[PDB]
Amino acid sequence: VTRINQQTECPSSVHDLVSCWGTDSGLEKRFELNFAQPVDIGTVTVKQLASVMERAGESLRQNSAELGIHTLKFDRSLLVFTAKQIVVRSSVSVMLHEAVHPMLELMRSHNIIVDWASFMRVNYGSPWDMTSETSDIMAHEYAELKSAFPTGHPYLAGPVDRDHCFYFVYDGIDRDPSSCRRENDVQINVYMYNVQAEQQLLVSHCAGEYETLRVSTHPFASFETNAVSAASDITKIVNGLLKKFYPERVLLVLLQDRDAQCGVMDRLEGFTVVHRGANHFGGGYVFHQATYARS
Amino acid sequence: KDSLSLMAMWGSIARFDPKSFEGPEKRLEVIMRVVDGTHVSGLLAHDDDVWQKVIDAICAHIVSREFNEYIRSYVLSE
Amino acid sequence: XSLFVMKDRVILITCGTITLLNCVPLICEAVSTVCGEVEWVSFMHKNYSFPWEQKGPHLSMAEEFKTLRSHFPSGQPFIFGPIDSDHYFLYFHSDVVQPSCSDDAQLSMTMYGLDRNQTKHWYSDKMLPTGPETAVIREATGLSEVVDDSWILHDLQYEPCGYSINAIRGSEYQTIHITPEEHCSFASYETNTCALNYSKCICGVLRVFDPERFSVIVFIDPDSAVGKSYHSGGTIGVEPEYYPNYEAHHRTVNEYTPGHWVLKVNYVKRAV
Repeated sequence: VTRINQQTECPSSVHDLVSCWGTDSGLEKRFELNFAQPVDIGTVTVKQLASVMERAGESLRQNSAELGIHTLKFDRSLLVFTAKQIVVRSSVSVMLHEAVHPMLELMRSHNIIVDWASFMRVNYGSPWDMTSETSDIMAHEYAELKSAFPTGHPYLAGPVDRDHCFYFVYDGIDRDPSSCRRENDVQINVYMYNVQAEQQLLVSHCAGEYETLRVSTHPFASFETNAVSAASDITKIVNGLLKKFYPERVLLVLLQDRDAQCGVMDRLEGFTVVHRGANHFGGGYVFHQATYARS
Repeated sequence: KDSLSLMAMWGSIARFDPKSFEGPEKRLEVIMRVVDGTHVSGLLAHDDDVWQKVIDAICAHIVSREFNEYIRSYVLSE
Repeated sequence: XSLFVMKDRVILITCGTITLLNCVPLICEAVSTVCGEVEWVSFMHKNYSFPWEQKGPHLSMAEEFKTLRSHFPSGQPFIFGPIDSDHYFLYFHSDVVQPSCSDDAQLSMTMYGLDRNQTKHWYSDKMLPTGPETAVIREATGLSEVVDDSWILHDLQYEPCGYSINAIRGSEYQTIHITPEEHCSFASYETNTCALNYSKCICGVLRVFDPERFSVIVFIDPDSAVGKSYHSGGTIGVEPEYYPNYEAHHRTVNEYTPGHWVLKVNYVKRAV
């Protein structure tokens, strides 16, 4: 291959970089917003949330209203909204990055300040597969995310050529000692690849605390919870999930917030550790990750 | 190009001002096993002729040499 | 750059646009002649400040990955830290058939925005190998402290600017490379010294350069002195308490291969 020097301008924006200088092999995307102040459960309507997701090609199909929780079920995505956060998990065919800016604008119209946000995707393949569109999508996701959060940053936890998580994190949390913004969140994610023999479910026993389960296509199950009770016995709930689903590979992510509620379990039943790691963010919180494979 | 290297480039552009040499380095390390028949001196059995040919493969050259009972040290320049 | 040949390994460090990977076939050959067997290969680099100027497979992490995969198909790549900021790219390959004892140590530092009063001494209108002229530079800048009299050393002052030094003591080595240009100021440091705590070693380097920001990566083997300390809750010298003038911006911990860990931390000067 020949190569010469092309004296070209620098892109003035991330968008120019993607278009001028630049089949999805993921399995799920996740988009989360947190607020500087708790938001009234009913100020952001279901109509307004559904219109945001129309920008990502999703139509509302079902929605329930519980104590401190609003659940919106779409064709390929599940949206949860509490006083503390908005979280939407979707399949990979959903261009979930196209809902970032509209979602932020919706918050803006309601005087809601977003002080923390994340975009996450779990990949089975590598972004360096030139026969797949995985890299062009990630580039677009980065365009909207970095455009919306110039102070945010992307990270890649785990082997780039194996199971791993690519996530973008924006931290604008006010941590001045005079601030009442506390950080004692619980976030536990269990991804189970190739489960044995589709639905989107939410269960909740407390107010604002929930468990969500997604199952869809190769089959895979995706479990999440923010319940404080879950952070006292993770090793128990994962074992219950493995028996129920019996996957070949597992990916765990555990949040250790600034006010710690936490290293990944060193051993899982009938599973060998493929990779272990942790991302310690400057804000004091940590995201622990481990991948496993059946022995 | 790939999305990850695209992100890396945007981070380098934002910190770039035309007013440039690459400081960050590349590091290659190779450790070998020792079989019964391995030379008792290991890789130190080679003379400087062997390592000079290695540096030529990357279009560089040795400038000064210091040896030791444990290590051979070479300074290089483009 | 630097080349370190030991009884059992090679360590090749290069800067600029040197296509480092072209020497792999000759290194594999150097191991075959002496009747050795490759069992561990790592390729690593801090994110390039100007990736668009790199050549060969180094113009993209995908191409570095493609190239290394052609020779070591089982190897695995990693990326530690923010991808659009200070991070490290790592490709690791190993064929360890005989469970061995790993007690090595590796400490690397990448420093940007160097002290301006120090850059004055890294300039010179003439080339100077290890002689009385570079001795003045070491005392004037503080390298005499980092590389004391117990070390064998050879260093080079470049023209118009630039400085490199190697140091060896027993089986330990120590190297520094400096790019004094203000608009792209950078300095590197690496050593394999065994130490329960790297705080004094790091600080000794920070006092020389006092950079606006720096990253430190630490490879911890399971059977090393630092490894025993780390794996028992002990402090190893990279914790934030040891750098009060700096703020930790992001830190990563990874067990890239069973029993072997790597720690990396980015520090930024608070600048009151």
